Amino acid sequence: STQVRGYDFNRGVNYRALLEAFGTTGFQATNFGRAVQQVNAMIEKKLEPLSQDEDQHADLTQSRRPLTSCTIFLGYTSNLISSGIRETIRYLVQHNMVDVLVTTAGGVEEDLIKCLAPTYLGEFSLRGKELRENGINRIGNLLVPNENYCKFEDWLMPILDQMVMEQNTEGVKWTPSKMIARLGKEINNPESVYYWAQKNHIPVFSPALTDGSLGDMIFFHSYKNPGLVLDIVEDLRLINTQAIFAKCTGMIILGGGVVKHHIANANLMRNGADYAVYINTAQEFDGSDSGARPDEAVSWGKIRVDAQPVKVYADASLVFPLLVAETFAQKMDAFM
Amino acid sequence: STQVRGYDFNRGVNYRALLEAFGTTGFQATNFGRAVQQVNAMIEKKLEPLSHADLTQSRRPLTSCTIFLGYTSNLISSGIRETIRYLVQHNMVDVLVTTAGGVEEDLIKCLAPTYLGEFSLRGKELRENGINRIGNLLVPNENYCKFEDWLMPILDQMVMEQNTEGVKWTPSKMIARLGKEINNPESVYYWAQKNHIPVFSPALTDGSLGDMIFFHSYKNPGLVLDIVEDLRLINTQAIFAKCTGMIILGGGVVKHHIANANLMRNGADYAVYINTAQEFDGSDSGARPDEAVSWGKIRVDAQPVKVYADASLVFPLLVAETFAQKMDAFM
Amino acid sequence: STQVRGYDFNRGVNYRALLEAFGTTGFQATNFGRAVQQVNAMIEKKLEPLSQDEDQHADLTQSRRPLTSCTIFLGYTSNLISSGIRETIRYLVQHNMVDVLVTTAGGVEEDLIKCLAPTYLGEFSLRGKELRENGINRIGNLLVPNENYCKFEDWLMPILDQMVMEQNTEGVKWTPSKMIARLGKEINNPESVYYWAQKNHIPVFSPALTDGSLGDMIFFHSYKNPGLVLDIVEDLRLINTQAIFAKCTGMIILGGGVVKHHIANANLMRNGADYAVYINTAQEFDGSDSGARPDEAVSWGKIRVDAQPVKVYADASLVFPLLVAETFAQKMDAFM
Amino acid sequence: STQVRGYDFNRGVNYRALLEAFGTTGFQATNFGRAVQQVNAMIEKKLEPLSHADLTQSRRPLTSCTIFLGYTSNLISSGIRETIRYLVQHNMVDVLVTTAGGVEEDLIKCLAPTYLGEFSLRGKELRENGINRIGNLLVPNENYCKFEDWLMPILDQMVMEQNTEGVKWTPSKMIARLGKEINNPESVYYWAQKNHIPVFSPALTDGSLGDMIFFHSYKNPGLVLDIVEDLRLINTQAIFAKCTGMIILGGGVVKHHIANANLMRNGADYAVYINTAQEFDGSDSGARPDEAVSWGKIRVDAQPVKVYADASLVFPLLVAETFAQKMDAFM
Repeated sequence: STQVRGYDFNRGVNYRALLEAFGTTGFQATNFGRAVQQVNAMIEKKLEPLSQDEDQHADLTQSRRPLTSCTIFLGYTSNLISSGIRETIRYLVQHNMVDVLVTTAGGVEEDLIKCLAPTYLGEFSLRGKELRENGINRIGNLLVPNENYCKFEDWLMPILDQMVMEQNTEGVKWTPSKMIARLGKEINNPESVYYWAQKNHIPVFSPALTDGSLGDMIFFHSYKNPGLVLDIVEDLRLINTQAIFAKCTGMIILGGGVVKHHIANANLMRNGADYAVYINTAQEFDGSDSGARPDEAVSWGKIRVDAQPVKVYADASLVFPLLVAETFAQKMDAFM
Repeated sequence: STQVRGYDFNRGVNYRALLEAFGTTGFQATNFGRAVQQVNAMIEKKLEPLSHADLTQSRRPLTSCTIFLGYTSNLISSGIRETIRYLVQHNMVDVLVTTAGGVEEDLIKCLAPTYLGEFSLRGKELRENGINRIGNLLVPNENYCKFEDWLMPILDQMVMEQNTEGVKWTPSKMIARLGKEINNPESVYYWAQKNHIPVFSPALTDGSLGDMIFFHSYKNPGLVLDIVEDLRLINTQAIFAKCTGMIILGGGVVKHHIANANLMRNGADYAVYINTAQEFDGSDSGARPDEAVSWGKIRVDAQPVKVYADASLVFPLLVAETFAQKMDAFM
Repeated sequence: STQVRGYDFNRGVNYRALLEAFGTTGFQATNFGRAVQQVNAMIEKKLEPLSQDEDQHADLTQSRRPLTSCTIFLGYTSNLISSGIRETIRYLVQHNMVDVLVTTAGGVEEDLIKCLAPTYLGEFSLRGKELRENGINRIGNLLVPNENYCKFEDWLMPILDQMVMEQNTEGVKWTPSKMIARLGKEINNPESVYYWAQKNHIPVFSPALTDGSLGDMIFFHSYKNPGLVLDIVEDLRLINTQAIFAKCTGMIILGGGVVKHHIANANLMRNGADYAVYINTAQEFDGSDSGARPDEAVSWGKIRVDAQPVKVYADASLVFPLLVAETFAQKMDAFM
Repeated sequence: STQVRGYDFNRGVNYRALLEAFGTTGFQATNFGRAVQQVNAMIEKKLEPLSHADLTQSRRPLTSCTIFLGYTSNLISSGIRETIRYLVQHNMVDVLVTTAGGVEEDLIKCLAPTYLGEFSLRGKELRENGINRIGNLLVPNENYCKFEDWLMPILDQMVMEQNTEGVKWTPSKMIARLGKEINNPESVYYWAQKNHIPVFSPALTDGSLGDMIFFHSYKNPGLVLDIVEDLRLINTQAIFAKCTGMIILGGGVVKHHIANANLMRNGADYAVYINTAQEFDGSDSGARPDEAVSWGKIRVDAQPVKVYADASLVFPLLVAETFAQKMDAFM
């Protein structure tokens, strides 16, 4: 039995003690503390060695990524890549702290575009008419100029030319994950999430990669240079194989939609994730998968019955940097 | 202005008058009334006489308003499946967009039913009894066994047709085929293929159909689903429309993909959203329609509406006051 | 076991069948159907006769209201009285369909003001600066002119003069419920909820009655005519007594805050309500009473363990007229 | 302007820098940064030297900014009780507004603790074991038995003082007395009465304290709690302030009552809201600060901020970056 007690600022501003006191504060502060515990459990498992038997089984994929004792799936929605959480995610990928990424089309393209031009702070209440007249697009309380996509087009079209040529003359069979790896290699910029992902052999899955500006540009490109194919079936085999041959898995899911469902569905193939943390603001009452509690996924076998999953009901822009500070960042030396 | 006033039950109960009174009741009741007006504007425009197939690569004839209907998977698990099936059966909408679950659960419902449960049922006990929870709904594991048995011979034919008849499969082409195969008038996708209403679902692998494709590929390798051609197909539906309307139930890719197609024509002329998402986390799912105006996904002169509500409650009422009143004009 | 099935519009627009089909539609449509059942259970109980023994016990209050077999508490927030749901509530009170009202200060004063001047439709996005400059106040997507409160002041001050005189010369001991009854008698208008409540001996509780325009006016009035006292302790005895000596109770609670907690707390005094329907958009995750599920109240004894309470997660402006259409309005003849 | 950029953990972990980076991270992180700026503006104004007691009927000296702090009952059940107690202990705010639960649970915590539980615990089992649920917190029935035993002799004295010493009780006067009686430095209300910080709670009867007053009145009749004099007291705090700031955690009466007092001076100069309510149902709880601007509850030249978040997460971080940095100036 654990008593409720908040941090006592008469002790001064001891930030580490303040964060640890969330666990006994109640409501979503307590869920934050539980999330720290769950993520630290994933990390402690990941750093355990593989036994001979575990190594044999985990080695049964054609993946270049070194084996570890816990394969961590990180999912996030496009808005988080527009936000400063892009830097948080890039750090984790840079230092091989996660093993598989899942995101939406916007979550791919906006990382690359940020290497060409920035996103700016705005306000939620800015009116669309006046923004449109000024060539400014709104993302929550963030703003991106139209010219950002012009720059993206100039950068991307010559790459699409090469990809079509490689498909038609060198037998390349493109999928979303293969395309994302190539784009990360091309951007060649250490501020990019996808640069680090391809450098570190972290695959990125995005089965609806066409739903955004990258798709727009493939669309226009296809009328002058037709025939590019992105197969989603091979990518399904690839993500599912990462779950099936994992020793243990953890899911860290920021937001809802496909990123949440696709990571969870991959883990159904192994009979469930061993660890899981959700951070989102969706609610269960409309029946949506996005708003379902982790315990819904337990009924399906997407999360193991003996797991202790956690959902933090909060905007991940507030919580995720704090979570990383208390978990992965404390074990940085082990990942270097 | 317009004064607030609710329905007066001293009149007795006339349901049409009760629904009409929502417009002057305030808060989301007023937004419901606004949504009725917008959908009726879409319908009236669609019924205006017109004075294409090679640029769209579609056999569907153009009308004066191309209506895109998008909905999330949970709504197909719900009774709203019947509402959507009605609209598609009578050719009242032109393009469907849904998630993988929104395809497969319509087909599975032709094989076995979904049941009522409760949100609070615990996962451990359900899993031990072979029952999967979908909100306050329940589906037995056996539903997916029946789906597997039904689907595997169709996948065999699809691979054979790809490799020897030159078929280039995409999600929309697969969904048309599955609707033809299920051959059941309770099915949304049966009616969609019969009426040449395309269905787009770029992440069609993210669900049980994906599971089945995956398992099948180790018995019969080689199936390819291309998403690029499907982007061309949906985008050209918007580009060559005379007018467009968007009716979007929920968030995620169904919302973004319909709106992105309409960005290609510099915006939809009419738009109604029904969902429970909120803007404050910056998500596209939760964004107000006026965010889409800044992008050009909705025209500046449009009068879009969002109803903040569970569509299981609101969408049947909306259909009752719009499409179902115009049933004669659609025959 | 009940199968999911929605209304089939191939049958035509049969509105009663459409509403009944909510029960098998799922998510909050199913909760709506469950709410119809719960409210119809309250009504069927209310119309049962009292046995000799039940009558003896129910008669143990000094209340003028006739005894029934189910005392129904109706709570609602101020915004709903600004909305058209004011008419829904007035109808129930007019026809003696509920027994006790609980609301906030705004929920009292805005009913009275609507008898003097209307509320208008606006938009949520209208900016406060320009509204303030034009003397217009915003309530969600509704609008009220400043002059509404000027009219209220002119109407109310002479009544406050009389109330102070009656306190000081006739020994009247005012409470919120006694004041609300007097204001309803004074407004003398069949469009008013509180007119009908006092005519029908339905008490209205509002322990924070001072938190609004009526309080503002009492405040100003007290400097020229000091000494008005509103005692909340006597009103606590009065509401609690209505629960303690009820044969059965039902709670219909629209929204959160004090109206929700005060009705539930009264029912703790009898060891719990027999029937309960909540309609609100609040969520549980921040720990608030407003967003708590009915099953939280079961732990306290505010709702009986054998009850089948229901929450509908929706804006009551959409749901409550539909609920009334399917329940109370179907038994109108019995209440006349 | 300002570019978006998050904290770079390649720097290591400096928590001050991490919190500062929220301002440029976007969405509610940006609103948190804005809230820090607004609260620091309140504090800096409060610390400006000044160049009252009869018109306010208060002994509390005026400062250059009168800060109203409002919070709901659940936050006193939570660990935020310690956060609030710290601010009141050091005289950092001037007026408190809370619900009945927000008074009684502070006092009860001096007699017995609240425990961690889970939101999903079922009411039947908890009730059978004499445990009451508050979100994911738990309190045994015995806590209220201890409260009763502690409170009944105090109520006896209060009635005696009303009837023979002319005391005219109101909620704020009762809350001051209960804080003096609990005589425990862990208590918010102990520190509030010691520092002459009034506490307003117009529906003080809506809770366990009400229960106890009710039961007590059948053993010792006659206690009166007047809410009208307390309206005069809170309103005059706003009317005669030099500047005001509002820090409001949650909704309901605590939010509306603080804002109504500030309407009396044609608006607060600074305002920060932290709550999870949404606007779409028209509720005051969910209204954006800009609704209060239309009424005159917030000045038009103010720069109010709402953080859409559970205050159990955000309020300790906010205090860490504002009041707790200025601790030396408050001594």
